[PDB]
Amino acid sequence: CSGFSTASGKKLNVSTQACQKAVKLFSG
Amino acid sequence: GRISTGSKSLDKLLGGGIETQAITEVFGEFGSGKTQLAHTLAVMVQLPPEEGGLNGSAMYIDTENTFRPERLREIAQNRGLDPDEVLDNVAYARAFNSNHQMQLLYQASAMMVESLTDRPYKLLIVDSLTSHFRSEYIGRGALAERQQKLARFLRMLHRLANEFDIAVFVTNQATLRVYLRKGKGGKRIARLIDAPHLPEGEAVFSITEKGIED
Ligand SMILES: Nc1ncnc2c1ncn2[C@@H]1O[C@H](COP(=O)(O)OP(=O)(O)O)[C@@H](O)[C@H]1O
Ligand SMILES: *CCc1cc(CC*)nc(N)n1
Ligand SMILES: [Mg+2]
Repeated sequence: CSGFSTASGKKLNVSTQACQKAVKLFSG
Repeated sequence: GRISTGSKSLDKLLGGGIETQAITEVFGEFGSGKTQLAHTLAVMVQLPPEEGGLNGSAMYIDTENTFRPERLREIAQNRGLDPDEVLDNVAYARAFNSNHQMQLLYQASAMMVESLTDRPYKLLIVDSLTSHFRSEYIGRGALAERQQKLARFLRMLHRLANEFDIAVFVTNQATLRVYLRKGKGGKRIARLIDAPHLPEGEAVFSITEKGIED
């Protein structure tokens, strides 16, 4: 999982469920 | 909404700055200021509208390993802003290939829905839109797949710009195309491309300790 971090260095996480919801809403 | 570039001259050419619900594409040769303009916008979007911003957060997808948090700190300090706060309002991700670049848009969309807070995302930067496509299709430039993948990426960017009311800013070595170049004496010049009914002239800008400015 290589995703986003704040520019200050703090990893920003997206849950597997939130990820799936975004793919569902925007993949089709 | 419009985000100031930091330069009053370039803002005037752009009708006030880069627009939300739109993709602004800046193209130009290496060293023309594309990445420096992206870094400046990532700070400007955080300001109130009276100061050129949209009270928002910025998202930065880097495909060329040229994102510099220390540059955001310098731009913030030289504009009178708290550097630690500015860095906390910029989410950044390196994309190592074209598949990863597209995957990061799904993660971006999840972060955008969650931020819809007193500082929602208002800017998404892709620096650069085409570097990975160009490297992955060397010797295979005629393949339709390259254009089809880029078309899918742009379609997703337009969807994000409209759904979240965010300005999308992309670099290339497009609701609005801007060409950056160097003229006599290292003068940096911007002009609009294939933009009928929009200013046909050029705008001079500078790159300083404040980022982009007149
Ligand atoms: N911190 C800085 N202060 C002032 N000028 C800078 C700074 N960082 C980079 N520059 C200038 O920015 C220019 C490169 O711009 P850049 O956005 O990297 O171009 P491009 O992305 O189009 O290749 C160079 O002239 C460089 O000296
Ligand atoms: C772990 C990073 C990531 C993000 C996405 C979209 C939410 N998909 C995948 N497979 N991995
Ligand atoms: Mg660059």
